[PDB]
Amino acid sequence: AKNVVLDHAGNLDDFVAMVLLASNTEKVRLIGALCTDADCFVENGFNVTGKIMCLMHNNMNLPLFPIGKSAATAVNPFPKEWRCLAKNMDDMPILNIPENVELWDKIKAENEKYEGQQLLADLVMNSEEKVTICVTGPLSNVAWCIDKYGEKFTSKVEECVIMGGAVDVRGNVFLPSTDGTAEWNIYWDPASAKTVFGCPGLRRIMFSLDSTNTVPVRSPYVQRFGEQTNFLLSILVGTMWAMCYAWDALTAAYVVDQKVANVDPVPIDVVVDKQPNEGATVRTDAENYPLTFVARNPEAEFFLDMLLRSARAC
Amino acid sequence: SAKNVVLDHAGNLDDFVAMVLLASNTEKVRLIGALCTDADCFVENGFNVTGKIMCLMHNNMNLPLFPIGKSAATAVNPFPKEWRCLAKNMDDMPILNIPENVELWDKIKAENEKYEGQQLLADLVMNSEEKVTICVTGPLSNVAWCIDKYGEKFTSKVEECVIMGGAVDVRGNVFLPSTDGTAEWNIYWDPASAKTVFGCPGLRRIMFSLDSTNTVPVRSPYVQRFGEQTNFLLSILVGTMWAMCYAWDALTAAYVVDQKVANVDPVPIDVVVDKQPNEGATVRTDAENYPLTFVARNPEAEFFLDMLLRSARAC
Ligand SMILES: Nc1nccc2c1ncn2[C@@H]1O[C@H](CO)[C@@H](O)[C@H]1O
Ligand SMILES: Nc1nccc2c1ncn2[C@@H]1O[C@H](CO)[C@@H](O)[C@H]1O
Ligand SMILES: [Ca+2]
Ligand SMILES: [Ca+2]
Ligand code: NI
Repeated sequence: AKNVVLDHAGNLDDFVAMVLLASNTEKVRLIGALCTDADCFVENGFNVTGKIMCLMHNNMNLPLFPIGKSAATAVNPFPKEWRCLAKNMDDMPILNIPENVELWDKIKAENEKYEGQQLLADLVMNSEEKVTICVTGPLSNVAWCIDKYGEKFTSKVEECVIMGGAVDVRGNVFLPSTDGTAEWNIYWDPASAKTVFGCPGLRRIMFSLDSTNTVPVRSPYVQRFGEQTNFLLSILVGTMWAMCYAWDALTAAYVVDQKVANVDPVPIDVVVDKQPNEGATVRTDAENYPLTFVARNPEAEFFLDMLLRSARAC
Repeated sequence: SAKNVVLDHAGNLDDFVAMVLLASNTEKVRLIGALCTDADCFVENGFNVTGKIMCLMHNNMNLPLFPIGKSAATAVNPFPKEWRCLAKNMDDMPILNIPENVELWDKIKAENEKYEGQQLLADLVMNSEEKVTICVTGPLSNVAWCIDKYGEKFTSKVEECVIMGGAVDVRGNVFLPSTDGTAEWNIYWDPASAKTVFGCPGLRRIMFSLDSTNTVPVRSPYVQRFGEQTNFLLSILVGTMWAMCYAWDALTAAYVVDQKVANVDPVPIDVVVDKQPNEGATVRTDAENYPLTFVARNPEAEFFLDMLLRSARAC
């Protein structure tokens, strides 16, 4: 098992990624998670992270891990539209089974004392072995760590598996002020993304929309979790995916098993200018620019099977 | 003991909570049928969710199967929506996709597919031995269609219509550039049908308008209490649906289950049908001898909340 820290934005797929990571203890040792008040009010995201962790901890061999609320603030907020859906998960019956909430309530205080970014920095730097950061939300936190600790931080990162950007496909940020070339996580904080993608000595695996677009949330598959209602994770996963792509889940799946996707190096830069394409992750020919390993043609079935099986961990 | 009920719904989250309330209370309600209207949510999804909930309950609490029909009703005022926080989603909810339940649904889906919902409402009501209570949680298009088509032959077989809709003394919830916000969505979706129903003499109507439904909001701590009943499919179902959310329709269904949910006051209700800012508003009319509608007032919130929590333990 390799150390993994989940740096997420608290949206539905962030939690599916969390489930994926957490449930695969053979491959992943989830030593921490941080939630950014991005796709949600860090509040609900933080709580759901904890409720999921506790549900898992009380039902399978998943060690408790610190959970930090990131202090990162958006450059460009996620649409209020979806965004705060963690609020809705916070209230799902599956995440409010008494023994689990009882645990969360007991360990909540210890977690409330963490500042997400510093926790990310500490978890990575103080780990004996290198840490794989699964970033399913904006890059504000990994960027903060780099800005603050440079190499002391990046050298301790096995690799940063990032869900974000759109390299050779359209983005998904369609607003009156944008040209749709940017992807949401990058668009949330382009500057931090620039820092991360341009950081040499930081191995980055990038699950841009190029790969995530090829593995959409399909009804028949989601209904298969109904075949596993005896498993809490299936009720959990099935329920989340049954709400308004497996972006983050795909990203986390890779962390569990890189067979999820081949990756090809691409020098990725980010447009941080308040321009229509703000947040666009673009190929750059600038010499010696750091390479990012963009996932390509993910193994949809492999991933879909992985998720279904992982959803049986408990 | 148990009275015949037909649920005429719109397939949103509370329509289903309403269905669970009706279906789960077999001592008081014999659910003999349901129809889904393509209002709030895509009727096919509402149809499937209704079937899946029905079969889940058939298999787990012996809920007798009943016909489910999709209404052909088309909106007068389309929900600018798409933001239907249910039906589609719900159809993929794992608790509703348990094989034995889905298998049963698949076995009876074809037959239900053949029903045109409005005609079904008419037949269920008219061919029933005892009177039928129609719990309408969606627009009134189907009750109106039956009234217009069969008149007295239909209404005389209705025990009463317990309707979720309208706003009498409070603001509505239809806030569009062209509206004044005094209309409530179920009525606004089809004002003429609503007018038809509210002005129909010899049709008893109980009306849960926003006046009463606003007093029972869906609160997180309450929704979270379903997490304490996860050994019950209905609590996973209800909790899950309310986790995505007022208890408009649930309240209305609750009243069908036990009228102590709310006292009702007779009000002559007309519906603004003209294309005015308040189109769809349910207003008191001074028309002489105009039919009375019994508007729910100050519902028993705790009674309702307890009822729903209890009902969600039916299985
Ligand atoms: N409906 C939606 N469209 C686009 C992005 C969305 C979304 N719901 C959540 N996101 C968030 O941003 C990232 C992908 O663009 C994912 O990490 C994701 O979780
Ligand atoms: N977000 C929302 N706003 C207004 C009405 C809504 C709604 N979601 C569902 N409705 C529906 O319409 C009626 C209350 O206006 C109820 O039947 C209800 O289920
Ligand atoms: Ca995310
Ligand atoms: Ca309704
Ligand atoms: Ni069909």
